[PDB]
Amino acid sequence: NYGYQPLFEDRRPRNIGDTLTIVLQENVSASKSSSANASRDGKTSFGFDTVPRYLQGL
Amino acid sequence: FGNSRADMEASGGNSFNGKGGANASNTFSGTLTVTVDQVLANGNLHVVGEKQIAINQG
Ligand SMILES: CCCCCCCCCCCCCCCC(=O)O[C@H](CCCCCCCCCCC)CC(=O)N[C@H]1[C@@H](OP(=O)(O)O)O[C@H](CO[C@@H]2O[C@H](CO)[C@@H](OP(=O)(O)O)[C@H](OC(=O)C[C@@H](CCCCCCCCCCC)OC(=O)CCCCCCCCCCCCC)[C@H]2NC(=O)C[C@@H](CCCCCCCCCCC)OC(=O)CCCCCCCCCCC)[C@@H](O)[C@@H]1OC(=O)C[C@H](O)CCCCCCCCCCC
Ligand SMILES: O=C(O)[C@H]1C[C@@H](O)[C@@H](O)[C@@H]([C@H](O)CO)O1
Repeated sequence: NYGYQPLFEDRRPRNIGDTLTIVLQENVSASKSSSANASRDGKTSFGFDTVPRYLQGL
Repeated sequence: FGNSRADMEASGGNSFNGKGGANASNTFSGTLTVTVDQVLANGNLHVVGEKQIAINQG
């Protein structure tokens, strides 16, 4: 090979045949949450158990 | 008062209790980058932005 080569550079790959080292160190994490609620409660009462003579009509 | 003509006994009660309440809370703890939509006369900026995330299954 007659190609020029720098002395002080970091010897990065530059041509087709050059080799490079890859450190994967891949780490991905995704999360998703959702919630919903709805509560309705009702309860009504009414009773005499004793009615006046004048109110017995109703 | 020879008989029970004057003998008297009576009781009466009336109790009422009413209650009411209501609550409403909301929280939001995100960060979203938006884009200006238009510049108003006073210099205020109308900003609109949207972000879509597909974690998985939705
Ligand atoms: C938002 C506000 C808007 C305004 C709303 C207006 C009022 C909106 C309307 C509210 C009133 C409900 C109407 C109920 C009757 C009715 O029409 O709808 C029925 C179906 C229900 C539909 C209702 C959906 C509304 C939908 C909701 C709408 C809400 C908006 C059909 C029906 O008719 N079913 C019917 C049938 O059943 P059956 O199907 O199986 O056959 O026959 C059987 C057997 O009949 C009985 O026989 C007895 C003997 O056996 C006999 O006694 P006897 O003496 O003879 O012995 C006895 O005679 C008697 O009472 C003898 C005598 C009693 C006097 C004692 C003193 C009481 C004073 C009491 C004083 C009341 C004080 C308010 O009378 C009366 O003078 C009644 C008083 C009149 C007051 C007038 C108000 C002046 C304003 C005074 C104002 C005061 C100012 C401070 C016979 N009674 C009857 O005939 C029935 C009827 C005869 C009518 C002739 C009298 C002149 C009416 C003249 C005009 C009336 C017009 C309305 O009386 C009533 O109650 C009428 C009540 C009217 C109150 C309106 C208030 C307006 C405020 C005005 C406000 C604007 C009944 O049991 C059955 O009726 C029953 O069960 C009813 C039960 O009892 C009573 C439960 C009440 C609980 C509250 C409701 C709770 C319901 C809640 C859930 C929905
Ligand atoms: O002096 C009267 O008027 C009384 C005395 C009581 O006995 C009273 O109860 C009544 C009675 O009903 C008569 O049968 O008579």
